[PDB]
Amino acid sequence: PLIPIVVYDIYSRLLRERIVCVMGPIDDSVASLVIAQLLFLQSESNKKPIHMYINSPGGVVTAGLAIYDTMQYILNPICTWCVGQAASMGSLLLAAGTPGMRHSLPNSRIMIHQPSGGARGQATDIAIQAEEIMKLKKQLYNIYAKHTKQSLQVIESAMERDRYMSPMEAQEFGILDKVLVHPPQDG
Amino acid sequence: PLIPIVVYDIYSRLLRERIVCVMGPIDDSVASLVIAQLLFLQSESNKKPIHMYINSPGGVVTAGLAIYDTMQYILNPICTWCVGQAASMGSLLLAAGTPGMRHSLPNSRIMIHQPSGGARGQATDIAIQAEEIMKLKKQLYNIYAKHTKQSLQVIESAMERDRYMSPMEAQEFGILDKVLVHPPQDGEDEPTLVQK
Amino acid sequence: PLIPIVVYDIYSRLLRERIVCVMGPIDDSVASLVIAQLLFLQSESNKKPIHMYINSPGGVVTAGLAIYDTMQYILNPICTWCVGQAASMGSLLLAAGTPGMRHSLPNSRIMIHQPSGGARGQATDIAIQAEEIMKLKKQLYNIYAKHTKQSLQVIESAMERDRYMSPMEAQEFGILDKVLVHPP
Amino acid sequence: PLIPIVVYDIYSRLLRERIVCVMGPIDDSVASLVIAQLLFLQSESNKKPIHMYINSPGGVVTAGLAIYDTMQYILNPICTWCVGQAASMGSLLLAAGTPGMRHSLPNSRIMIHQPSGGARGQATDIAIQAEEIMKLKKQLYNIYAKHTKQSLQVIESAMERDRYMSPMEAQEFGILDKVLVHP
Amino acid sequence: PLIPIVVYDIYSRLLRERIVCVMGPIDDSVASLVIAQLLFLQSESNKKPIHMYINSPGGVVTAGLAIYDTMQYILNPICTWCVGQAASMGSLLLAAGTPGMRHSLPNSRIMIHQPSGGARGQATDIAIQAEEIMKLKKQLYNIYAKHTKQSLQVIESAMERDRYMSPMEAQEFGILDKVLVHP
Amino acid sequence: PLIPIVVYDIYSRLLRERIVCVMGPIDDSVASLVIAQLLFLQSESNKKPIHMYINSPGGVVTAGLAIYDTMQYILNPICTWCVGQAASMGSLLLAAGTPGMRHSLPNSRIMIHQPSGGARGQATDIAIQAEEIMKLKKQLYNIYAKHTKQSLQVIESAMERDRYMSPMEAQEFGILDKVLVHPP
Amino acid sequence: PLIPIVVYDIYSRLLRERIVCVMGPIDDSVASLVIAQLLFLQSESNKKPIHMYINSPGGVVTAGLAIYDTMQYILNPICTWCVGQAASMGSLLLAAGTPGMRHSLPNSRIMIHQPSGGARGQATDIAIQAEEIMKLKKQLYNIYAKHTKQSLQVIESAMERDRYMSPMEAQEFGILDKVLVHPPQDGEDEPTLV
Repeated sequence: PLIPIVVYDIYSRLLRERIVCVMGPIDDSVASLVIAQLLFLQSESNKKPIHMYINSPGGVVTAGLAIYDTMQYILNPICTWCVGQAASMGSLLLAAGTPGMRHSLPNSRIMIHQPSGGARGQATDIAIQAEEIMKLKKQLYNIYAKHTKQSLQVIESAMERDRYMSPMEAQEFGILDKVLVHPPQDG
Repeated sequence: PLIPIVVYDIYSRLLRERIVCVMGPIDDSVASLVIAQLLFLQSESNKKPIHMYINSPGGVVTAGLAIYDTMQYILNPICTWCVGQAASMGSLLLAAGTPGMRHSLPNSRIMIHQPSGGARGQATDIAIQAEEIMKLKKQLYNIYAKHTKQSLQVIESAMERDRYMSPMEAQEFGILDKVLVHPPQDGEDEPTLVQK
Repeated sequence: PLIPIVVYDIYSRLLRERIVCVMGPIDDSVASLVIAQLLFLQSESNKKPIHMYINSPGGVVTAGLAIYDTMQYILNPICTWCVGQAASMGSLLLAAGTPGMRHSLPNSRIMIHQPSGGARGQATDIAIQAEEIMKLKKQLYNIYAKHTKQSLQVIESAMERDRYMSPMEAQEFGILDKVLVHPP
Repeated sequence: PLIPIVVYDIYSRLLRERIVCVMGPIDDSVASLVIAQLLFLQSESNKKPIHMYINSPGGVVTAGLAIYDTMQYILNPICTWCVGQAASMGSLLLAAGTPGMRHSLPNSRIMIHQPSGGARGQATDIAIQAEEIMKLKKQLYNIYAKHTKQSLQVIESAMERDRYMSPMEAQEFGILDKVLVHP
Repeated sequence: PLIPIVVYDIYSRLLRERIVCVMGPIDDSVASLVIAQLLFLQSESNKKPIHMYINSPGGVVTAGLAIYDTMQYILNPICTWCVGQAASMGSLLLAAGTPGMRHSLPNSRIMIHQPSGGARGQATDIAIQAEEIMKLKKQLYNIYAKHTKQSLQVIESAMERDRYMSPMEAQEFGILDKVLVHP
Repeated sequence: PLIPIVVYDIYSRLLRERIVCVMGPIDDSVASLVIAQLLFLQSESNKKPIHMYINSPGGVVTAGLAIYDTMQYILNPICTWCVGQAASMGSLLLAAGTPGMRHSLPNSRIMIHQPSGGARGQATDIAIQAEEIMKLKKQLYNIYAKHTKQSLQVIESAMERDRYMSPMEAQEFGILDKVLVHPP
Repeated sequence: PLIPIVVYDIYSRLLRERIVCVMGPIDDSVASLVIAQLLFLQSESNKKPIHMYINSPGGVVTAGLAIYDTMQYILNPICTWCVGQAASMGSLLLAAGTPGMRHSLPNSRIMIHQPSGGARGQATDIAIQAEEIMKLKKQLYNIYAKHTKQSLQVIESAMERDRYMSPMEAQEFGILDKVLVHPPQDGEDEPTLV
């Protein structure tokens, strides 16, 4: 419903204010675009905070890890902002913002859960695949444990199945630091 | 294909007039575009009113809530205008405008109803998805109750099934404030409204 | 598909002359473009006439009503022109032009008929949907009665089924005012 | 992929020469473009002739009648040229050129015939659709009769079935005035 | 995608050199575009020869005839060049170049054959359609005869089925005049 | 999407360097562009060499022959480079570069084989089609014979089935002149 | 959906900083773009380093070798960077960077394995295709052996089936040299490594 300009382009305008938008299912194409922008912003300044607006239902694990690693790698402080929802890999990126700079609008929703996937072929191949998704699951569990400050035991139990959370529950859990407060209505 | 030009882009031009269009099914891409525009407009002025033209059959709940939260979070007064129809999440955004600034043309139609969805998997997973969908229902119900000032009892009873409303019925319900016939006519200071 | 560029594009060139083109099926997408243009033109001048060239088989009801309401809302005189055809919601918009400013080329055709749609689900939902479409029907009937000055009875009888009209019949019915005459 | 950029574009350049192209099937979008160009050219000048290059297999009747009315409505002399073919509604447009200004290249072909359509639903609706298509047929017949100067009887006989014509045969029938080889 | 731009677009720049490209299947869209270009190049210069590069598997008969007639109409001399292949209507355009100015590269291939199509409906309509394609067949045959100087018997026999020709075989047949290796 | 822009489109940029890229399946569309670019570079200068980078699984015979004839037509020396692969018609173009200027990267792979096709219709039509492809087969064999300097007997025996070659086997065969890991 | 326009297109903007992005499945199309960009950066400067960002599940073997050979052909040193994953042909391009300039972030994943494909037709044709894919297999094993410094036996054994490796396991294997945590931090001359 193909895109504003003002002025460039509405999204390019936000980038100008060091804002990167992560919207929709995460895949290599999205990861690639987001990473390109983050690296660009660090290039303009490796000290100024970078803002990440997040509204995603999740996506490809490795694609999500690529964004995650890039966020952690650049020197810039990173503020994450949950808009609408941050599910699956989306909540990992939200929780991955610089401590004390992870926010959420009051009506957004967060969701975490173990990864899913597929394996087919000879028994030998199945075994190799099952081992890899298992390493992937433990990897994700440690990352969440690290940013939420929760123990592995808690992470493991909480991610066995889909675990939905309100902004407040997410703050308590350790995924975000601030649940934004709406100003008074002008009427 | 479609879009004009004026003097960007017909839509970009109205944006320069602080007009934001919410048209068609609401989803993540739509929400993203609308949100980016609202933030941009507040940036230009956190005082100047913002106009939101709404003609939508509804869409994704979380996407709707992302727009709603942004509307409530920015400081600007927001005038919502219902044109054609504001159904489901569309009517939530309509009712979410600044009190006293929620409009509709005389032949638009409003519709509100509980959310819908799907669940699939083991019984445990289905129980988890049901619990979540019920939370969404209650959340949306509290939001409507707040902006329409109706009691939860009234909301629950009105949204159990599809509930269509004329602009005036929506005004009475608390979804809208004014049904306009014309903007300020020659010599008049105020717009002409549909009288009850 | 559409377009020559000019001196922007041909359609944008017409817009400069305060002409808005309603071509093809009417849906939320077309209504949004048309309304955007109407609003734009009113901001340019809320007194100068605005021309709406119409060649449409019809479209979505609420989408049509959106355009209809916008045409009535703005302060500008609205001149309507039937080119090719104005069927269903297309004829409602033709008839909604300012009285005395609704035109049609001599070989165009007009068509009116009640609305159509679907209903599905439990009996309760079907009843709710049936009730809604009947309201849309009545609502459209009142709008046609208002602009054609025909009684509701006449409108009801005339729209129960597809009703085609030549420009002259449409003029007599009250859908338009002037049937254009070709030069020598 | 397809359109050349000129000194934009190749077609826009021809428009500068008061040349309008009617190519391919005729539908609502094609009519709108064609019509907008015609009106534009009139405002540019209501005296200078307009050239309409026609190569179409035909198309939607109301869309064709839209172009036709517009051609008759503007004051400009309209020179029509049949290139490749002018079949069905395409041929009605060819014949609607200003008298004495309807042309055709040597190997083009013209075709005229009554309208075709469809209809389904209740009998009441089928009757309504039949009555309407019948009106369209008579309407088109009278227009061919007018511009060809043939009797209604002759038109009725000639269009009952697909009737193809060479440029010379179309000239004699009154569809066009001249078959040109070179300028 | 495709399209390098220059110093516009690669093809647009070739037009500057009076080079019109006839590529791929020939249909109404390709014909109109080619005709516009031909006309265009006539304006700027009504004497300067136009170069038409051809690599086509063929296409719609009327569409090809539209291009053919325009080639004959304009006064500009026309050098046709067979690149890759000139089959069906493409071979007709090749042969329609100005005498002495029809060329082919060493490894191109030419092909000619009668037209194909389809008839459908009541017997009456099938006869009408059959008569019409038979006319198109004889019309095309007469055009090949004119430009190749072959008798009608020769053409009818050579086109009853697909007939492939080497550049030299095509020159001998009268489809083209020169087979160049270098400029 | 898959686009970069400099200084414009990355390819338009390389063309400024007199570099023509033959990528993907070879068809009439690919050939038209290639030939257009070649003709452009010759006009810019008929003495300056042209660089054709080839990465293709092959394609339409007549399309490949069009590019082949153009290469031999223009006066410019043409350096061919096999990148990734030069299969079927692609290998023909690689071998058609100016003698002594046909290159290949170390790990590219070359492949040659007789033409393939289809045919349906009456027995008479099948015979005509069969006769035609056999002719295309002989024509290609002669072309390879000419540029590789191999006898027809050798070409016929080598192309009866898909024949894969490493850059060196291809040089030895006469399809290219140098295999380069780094610039000389 | 599309790409934000800085100051133009983000990727073009990075290409101006001598950065080439190899993302998604590798095919002739992606290989052409990459090779075109690499050659462009050489024209600009056949001396200034070139950065290759890699996040790919793999792709067409010949397409990947086209990129590989180009990387080796250009004079300028190439720094490879793995984010997300560098699987199959992707891991080959990663290992093909200038020695000492092959990197990865902490959570990327690497994978190597022998090539796959299909064969069909007369027995004679199947044999020809079988022989070709086996040559391809050995060709790739040689390339890996050369850049990882592993013996052909280790390579053959490790690639028979899909072999996944963490960045640190890949560094030990010889696919990459450094696993970065941060580029040079405030006051530090060198980047921080795992």
